[PDB]
Amino acid sequence: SSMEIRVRVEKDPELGFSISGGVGGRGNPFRPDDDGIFVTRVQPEGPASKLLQPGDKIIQANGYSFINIEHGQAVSLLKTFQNTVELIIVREV
Amino acid sequence: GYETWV
Repeated sequence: SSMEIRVRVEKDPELGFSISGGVGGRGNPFRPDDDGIFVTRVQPEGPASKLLQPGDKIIQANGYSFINIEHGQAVSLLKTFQNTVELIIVREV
Repeated sequence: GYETWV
């Protein structure tokens, strides 16, 4: 059902998706009872278009856990990597 | 914010 998937997104020039959630992020459109970070929109031309989909829950980025992370911390981390972000996501498959 | 682009 749920699986942990690894994808690597190349910045071009950013990752090309949006996130909602996080501790203090006011929730997410998918699992309201989950504090986690969720992919919310994916740019169709962008570097994440073949890799991520709305609803994916990011649990790790370049080795950093996204479990029990604040919205702003999650955003800043993703933005501060210059070139590539290896993500572990949880997806309903 | 609710939704933030990265």
